[PDB]
Amino acid sequence: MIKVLFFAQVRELVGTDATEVAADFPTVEALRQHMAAQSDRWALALEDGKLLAAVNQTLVSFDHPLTDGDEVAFFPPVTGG
Amino acid sequence: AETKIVVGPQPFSVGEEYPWLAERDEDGAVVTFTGKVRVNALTLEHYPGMTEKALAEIVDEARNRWPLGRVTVIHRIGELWPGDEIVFVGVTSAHRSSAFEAGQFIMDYLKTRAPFWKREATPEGDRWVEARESDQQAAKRW
Ligand SMILES: [Cl-]
Ligand SMILES: [Cl-]
Ligand SMILES: [Cl-]
Repeated sequence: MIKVLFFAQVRELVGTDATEVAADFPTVEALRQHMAAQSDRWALALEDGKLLAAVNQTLVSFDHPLTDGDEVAFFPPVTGG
Repeated sequence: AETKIVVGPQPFSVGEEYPWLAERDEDGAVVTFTGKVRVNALTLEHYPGMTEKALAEIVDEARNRWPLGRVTVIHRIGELWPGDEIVFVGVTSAHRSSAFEAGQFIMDYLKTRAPFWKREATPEGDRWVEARESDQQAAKRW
């Protein structure tokens, strides 16, 4: 399967820290669209123009391909330092 | 040509980190940056499986852009208060220009790519700190 993690405001709005999805999506963007379509709260959390994505702990474009066993994360602009 | 990367709640001491950073005779120019929390407490949420990896990937890119010697990057997590030290970046090179430029680059990329989020405990409740457009523009110049 594919494991999906959420952080900060995104985590708060989707209402869970982590979930699993079958490996039936060609890219990060296709997965994002599928998850946004689950509810009005999930759409608000995941349709933001500034949303960031990581695959296997590296920042990537939303066009990045997906593979069975990957860890994907969705989160807002960062504020460290 | 070693690199030290640390992410954790413990305080750090510039006096304890400097001797290792500056030890090699070939590393003739040494630059450090320390950033502090800028009265409400802050808490730092983070992505544990990625914070050390993201910092290492920024230093790897810096090493391909400039000829660097020893490098150290430390970032804290947990509850912190105004005046507490949150981040340390130490870089070395043969000449000052490369050491200063690499220090600036590492901080600009850390502030736009490393997965940390600040939340402030105000009198009316917790509030997420806002990301700044000035940090986006600073990072885009590299
Ligand atoms: Cl869609
Ligand atoms: Cl700053
Ligand atoms: Cl600068």
